[PDB]
Amino acid sequence: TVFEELKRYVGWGDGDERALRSLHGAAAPHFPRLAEEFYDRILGHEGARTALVGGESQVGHLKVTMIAWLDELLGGPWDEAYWDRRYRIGRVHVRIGLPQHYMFGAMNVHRTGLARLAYERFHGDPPELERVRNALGKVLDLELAVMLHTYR
Amino acid sequence: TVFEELKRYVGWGDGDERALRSLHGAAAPHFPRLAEEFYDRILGHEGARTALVGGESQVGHLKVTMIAWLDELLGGPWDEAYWDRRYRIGRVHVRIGLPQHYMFGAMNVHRTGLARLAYERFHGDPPELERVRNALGKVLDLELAVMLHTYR
Ligand code: HEM
Ligand code: HEM
Ligand SMILES: [C-]#N
Ligand SMILES: [C-]#N
Ligand SMILES: [Cl-]
Repeated sequence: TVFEELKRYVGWGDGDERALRSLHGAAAPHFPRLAEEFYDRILGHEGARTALVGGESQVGHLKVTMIAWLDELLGGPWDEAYWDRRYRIGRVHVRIGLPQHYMFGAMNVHRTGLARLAYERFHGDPPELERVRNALGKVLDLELAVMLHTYR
Repeated sequence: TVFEELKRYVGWGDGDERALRSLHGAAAPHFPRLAEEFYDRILGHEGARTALVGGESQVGHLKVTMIAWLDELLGGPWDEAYWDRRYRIGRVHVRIGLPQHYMFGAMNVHRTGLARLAYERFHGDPPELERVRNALGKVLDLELAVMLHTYR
């Protein structure tokens, strides 16, 4: 499978899983803010905003599901069940006809916010910041890999 | 096209371009190590390694073109001609039959190395680190977006 092959490629291990779970504790209180920044970016962008046409209640419901998505991202586990669920999430966006390039822009918003949260928490312990930064890069690149698999 | 719509989405500006140029000077002496790490990952991966059966000269030539790719990544400019060349690079990999998910694994190797060099150079100035780290995330995400466009 794509996730198994890529876990091997990127050197995914228990270290990455521990480091993400450490990040989860630091980041979870800020999930509402990360979701807010994510939708602010979609709604502020002329092309992306046209994908959201259910109004104020729609963004409210999407924030709830994105808080859950972030919780799973950093909490795991990152097993076949997890990745199977991520394929289904990719397919959702294929089916609504969302142009695939928006997935990269959107993931970059989370990448930027999560990287900042990692730095804020871990900068005083550089080797742990390195481990958390590295794990975060891997999980987000694997998420993209799996969600762009659904577009083919 | 995808670079222009996406550059607005991620907030690509002259600040990102200055940050990347500033990293270029610090990172460039380490490009050969980054390239070593990149090819060692391919050669150590059961699926990906089969793409490199052209011998020591193929790997040697690829290292040269990767050092150049990296120099362009951080030095720029990031103009129409740059992105047109990135499109052609993407198509090379489509033409040779490389599975698209390997592009994510391979980009992660560079992401991890480049993020480490950014920290090494800029950790004494946390606001500049933030700018450099943000710009690095954006350019790599844009690179993946363009590469994956060629696979469509
Ligand atoms: C990193 C990028 C993204 C992630 C992680 C993400 C995550 C999700 C999740 C978890 C769902 C719910 C799927 C379910 O029902 O189980 C969903 C649905 C949706 N997402 Fe996203 N999403 C992303 C990008 C985007 C973008 C860029 C847009 C629009 C600009 C978008 C618009 C939507 C819409 C409209 C739905 C609801 C679809 C429907 O059922 O009508 N998403 N997303
Ligand atoms: C971030 C990911 C990657 C980047 C930035 C990259 C970059 C490049 C560049 C700049 C070239 C030269 C293009 C040209 O001569 O016109 C190229 C060619 C090539 N790449 Fe990659 N590459 C990536 C991923 C991969 C992976 C994962 C593999 C194999 C596992 C691979 C195997 C090759 C091969 C075999 C060629 C030569 C094709 C030929 O014979 O003409 N590349 N790549
Ligand atoms: C999409 N939330
Ligand atoms: C391609 N190295
Ligand atoms: Cl950092």
